[PDB]
Amino acid sequence: TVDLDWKNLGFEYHKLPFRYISYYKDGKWDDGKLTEDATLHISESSPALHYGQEAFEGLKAYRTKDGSVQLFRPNMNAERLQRTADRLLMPQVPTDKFIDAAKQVVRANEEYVPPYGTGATLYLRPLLIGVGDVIGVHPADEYIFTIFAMPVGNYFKGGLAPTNFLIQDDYDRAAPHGTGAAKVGGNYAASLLPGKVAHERQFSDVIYLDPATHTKIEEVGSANFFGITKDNEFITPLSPSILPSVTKYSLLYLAEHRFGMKAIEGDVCVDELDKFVEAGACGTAAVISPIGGVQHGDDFHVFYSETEVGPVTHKLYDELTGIQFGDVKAPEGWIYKVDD
Amino acid sequence: TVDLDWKNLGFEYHKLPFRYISYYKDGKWDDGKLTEDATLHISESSPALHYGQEAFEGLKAYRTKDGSVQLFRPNMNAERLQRTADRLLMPQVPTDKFIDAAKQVVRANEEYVPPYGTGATLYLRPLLIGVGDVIGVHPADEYIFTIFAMPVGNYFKGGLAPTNFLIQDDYDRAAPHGTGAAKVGGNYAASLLPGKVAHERQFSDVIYLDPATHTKIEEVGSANFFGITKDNEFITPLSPSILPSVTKYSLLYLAEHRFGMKAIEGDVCVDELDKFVEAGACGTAAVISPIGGVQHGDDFHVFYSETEVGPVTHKLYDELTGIQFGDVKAPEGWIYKVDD
Repeated sequence: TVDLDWKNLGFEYHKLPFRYISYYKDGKWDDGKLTEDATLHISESSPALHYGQEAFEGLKAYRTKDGSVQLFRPNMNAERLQRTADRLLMPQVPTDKFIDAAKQVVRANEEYVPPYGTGATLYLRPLLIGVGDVIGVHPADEYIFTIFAMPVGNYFKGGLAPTNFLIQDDYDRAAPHGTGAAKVGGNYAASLLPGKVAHERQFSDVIYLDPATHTKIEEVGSANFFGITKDNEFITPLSPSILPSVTKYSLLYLAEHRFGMKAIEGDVCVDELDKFVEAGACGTAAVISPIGGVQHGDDFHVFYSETEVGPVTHKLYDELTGIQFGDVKAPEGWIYKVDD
Repeated sequence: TVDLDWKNLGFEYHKLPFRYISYYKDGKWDDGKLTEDATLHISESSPALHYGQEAFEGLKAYRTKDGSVQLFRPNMNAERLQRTADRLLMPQVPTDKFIDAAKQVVRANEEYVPPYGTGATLYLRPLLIGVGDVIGVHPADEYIFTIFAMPVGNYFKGGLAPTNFLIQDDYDRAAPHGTGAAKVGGNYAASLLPGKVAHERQFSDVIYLDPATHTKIEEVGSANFFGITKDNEFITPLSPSILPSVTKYSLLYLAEHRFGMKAIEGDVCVDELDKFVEAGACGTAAVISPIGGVQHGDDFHVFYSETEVGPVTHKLYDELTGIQFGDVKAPEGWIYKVDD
């Protein structure tokens, strides 16, 4: 481990010594290599730049109590990137290629994986882009797959803390039959302006509703929503317009198999918020972001507290992060040791 | 003029000797320069690549009968790019900067502006992208504005010809409150898969309906729809989810001021297609693409003919292209001579 202000990293870009890069040409991926060049050199006519033919992932490497480093369910990120690629007519990066590449980046930059137990991690950003020359709208025939990395902070140093979110019905991050279930730049571009709107009213982010009818919750910025009912059920939105987070599936799994809770993907109506005794957002970067209150029109709805975080949220957070950092026994197949 | 197969260019990328490029840093655009480098060198963490923070324009330079070259309403492209930038939180490229840059590119590559009268033109592709380093979703603070060029063919060598289009209701190119009215890559990425679907059924492209209700026509691929009624009215869809083409406004204008037609932006219901004696798509690349028939569910609706093109479409096409190539007197303020 080098000497960085580990606890006070936030979540931002750092230029680390090595990234992985692989080129797709003539219907094939090359084997990939590590490069020291953090600048991409791509045609002015690259479809990633003109026609949004781009996708990314996000996953973390965690240092454990004995010093060894591990990935958490990177097979799930690979499969999500494959579905995202299909939607945008990009060639898939196979799961074994993806996971191997991720490991190569962690190993090559292992001294940047923060010490146990800062709660800090090495964040990996895989990126898949259409390059080469295309002027009429059409998929590329050349692609780049790259994974670069940066250390990121806990974000909950001081413990879990609630923040407030805004439902703002005159913005959609995705269409009903658009690219919402694909991790692509286009969805994020649409979120820039509503994000700014939320921020200027002192909310963390916007909670988006279903684009067809605007009556059901879709997601919290780029993260998934979950609610806990009085009968200790875990409920998260299910829509074909929603990005399915690895964190959400993991929480679904742990809620059931560790806590004996009914854990389902169902619709969550904005008119039934009192159904939930606790609520939060979940995702790789976020882990769990407890929701204090949600603003919708005139109304400000507080699930549990504006200052404290609920017991069930606490329990799920402790168990998920424990597994990720290796302090709690993992479900079968979830942990991928970086030196294996 | 150099020696290229002018009539048989299609619409595709060519690497010409010079492009314009200008960088935005510290809240300011530089003055711009011409460069011979057709490769962009941008951070692996550029928001254009991760968060779809990108926009483009398209406009043509036309050689006239005396050999001089001119642009057609590039002020309109500049203003559209400004609105597109606002939507994606990118700094605006001022109209005078935009038009001057376009002229510099035409002049620097003037020998690639096809001869009169091939019907071929020099296509300009301005591109505005967020670059520099950003990992959490957020606008860039560094931007590139570049304009590169390529000669493109008539596409209607053989005269205007109708093609068929498909309405396919399980895809949206944009959300009701998304980025549809902004010329950004995200909209085009969403169109890749439905485009492929259309093409494999031997249709030119998809006609998209309004994403909320799917009862009104939005646009024809990336081009605008227009219909002509039996009472010689020109009607084109108006939605806040539609990209407003310069060609559409120009056709609206000419229909009224040259042909004495009522010319309006109104809704066009998919259940009232018999309202139209002729229909087409309009845009910079397309000019006018006459629509033969439209497939919707079981039904194939032919407005005028599957093989011939209607008289009113012909008249509008002749007048618009005449103005663009300088053979017909222009409305005030439309033509921008490249050496002025």
